[PDB]
Amino acid sequence: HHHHMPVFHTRTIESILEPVAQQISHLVIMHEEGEVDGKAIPDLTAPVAAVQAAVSNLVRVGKETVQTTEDQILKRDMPPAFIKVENACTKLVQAAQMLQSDPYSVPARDYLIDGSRGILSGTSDLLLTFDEAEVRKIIRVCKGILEYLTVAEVVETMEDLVTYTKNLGPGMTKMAKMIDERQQELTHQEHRVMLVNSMNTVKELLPVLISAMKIFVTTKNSKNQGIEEALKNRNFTVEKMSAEINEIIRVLQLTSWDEDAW
Amino acid sequence: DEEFPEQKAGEVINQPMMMAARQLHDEARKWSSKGNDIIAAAKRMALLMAEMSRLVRGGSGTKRALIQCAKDIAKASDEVTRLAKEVAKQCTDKRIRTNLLQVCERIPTISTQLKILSTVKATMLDEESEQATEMLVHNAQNLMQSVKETVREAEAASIKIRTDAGFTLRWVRKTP
Repeated sequence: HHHHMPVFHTRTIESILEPVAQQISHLVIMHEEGEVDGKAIPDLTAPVAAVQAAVSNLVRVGKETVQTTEDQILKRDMPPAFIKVENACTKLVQAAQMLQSDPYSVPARDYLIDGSRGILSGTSDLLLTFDEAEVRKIIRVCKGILEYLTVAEVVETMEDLVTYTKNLGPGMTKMAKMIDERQQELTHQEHRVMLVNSMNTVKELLPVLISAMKIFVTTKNSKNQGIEEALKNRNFTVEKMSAEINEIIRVLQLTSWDEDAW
Repeated sequence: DEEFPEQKAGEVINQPMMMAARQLHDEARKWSSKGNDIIAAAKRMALLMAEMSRLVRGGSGTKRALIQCAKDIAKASDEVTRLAKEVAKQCTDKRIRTNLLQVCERIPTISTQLKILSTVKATMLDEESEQATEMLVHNAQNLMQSVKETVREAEAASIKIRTDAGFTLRWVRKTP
C-alpha cells in the first residue's frame, strides 16, 4: 500500500543506462539466434561502435572527475570502474571482429555476451560511484550547517552576531542550492517532496533564529531584564532547524531500493 | 476473458512476481473489458508478468523471450499511462485527478527501468545474477502496484466526469 523506490534512484543513472541497455538488447538477441537458432550472426561492427559511443563519454567524463574532485573514496574506486567498462568494450570489439570472419565462431559468442554483461555491470558501477560521492558532498555540507547552528549559543555580542550571520547566510544558500539540484534528480517523488518541504522549513526558520539571537544579545545587555525565555526561544529555533537538516540528511541516504524492500 | 495461468507442479517460478501478477489480475478481472482498454491492458499485463515469473530463472534459450516479455509489458504500461492521462484531463475532481496524474508520471519511470533490468538480467542467463533477479522482481512489483492503483483511480474518476467531454471508459462488473 506504500510506494517502494525505483531501483535506479536518479534521472542520470536511468538516462545513461537506458540507451546502453537498448543497444545491448539487440546484441543479446542475435547472440541467442546464433546459439539457439544457429543463424550466422551478421556484421556487428556498427552496433558495437554505437554501444562504445554510448559509454566512451561516461568513461571520458568520469576520468575528468578524478581530476576535478577531492573525494578519496572516489579516486580510489573510480579507476577499477573504467577498467571494467573498458575491458568489456574491448571484448565486444573482438567478438565483432571475430564474427566478421566466422559468423559462427563460438569463442566470439562468449565474448559477445560477456562483453555485453560487462558493459552494463561496469556502467552501473561507474554511475553509482559518481552518485555515492555526490551524496557525500551534499551531506558534508548539511553537516557543516548543523555544526554552526551548534555555535549560536556562543554568540553573546552584536559584534559576534554580526559575524555569525555573515557565515551562516552563505552556508544556507549553498545547502539550499544543492538540495534543489539534488531533488530535481531523484526518481522517487516522495523523497523529493520531503526534501523540498524540509528546505522550505529550514529557509523560514533562518530569520527567526537570527532575530531570536538579536533579542538575546539586546536583553542580555539590559539591566535587570530576564533572558531565560530569550534563551529558550533561540534554542528552540536551533533545534527545529537541526531536526529539519537531520531529516534532509536522512532522506538523502535513501538511495537503495534494497532498504525499501517488499 | 482469458484465465490466469496456474503454476504447474514442478515449475520454477518467482513467487513474489507470480503472486503480484495474480493480484493485479484479480483486480482487473472484476471489470468487463468491453468499453475499457485500461482494464484490457491490465489483464494483458497480469498475464505477461505471470510469464515473466517463469522467465527470471528460465535458463537456456530464454533471453529473447525475456526481453520480448519486458517489451510487451512496457507497451501495455504505455497504453495504461496514455489512457489515464485522458481520463484525468476530463476529471472534474481535484483530488482524483491529482492522484491519476501522479501515476501517469510514475508508470513511465517504472516501465523504462523494467526494460533496462530485463536486459541486464538476460545478459546473465552466482550472487550478481541473483541480485539482477531481485532488482527485477522489486521493479515488477512496483509496476503491478501502480497499475492496480491506476485501475481504481480511473474507476473513481468515471463517477464524476466532465460534461464537455469526448471520452468514456466503461466500468461494468463481471458477475460469477
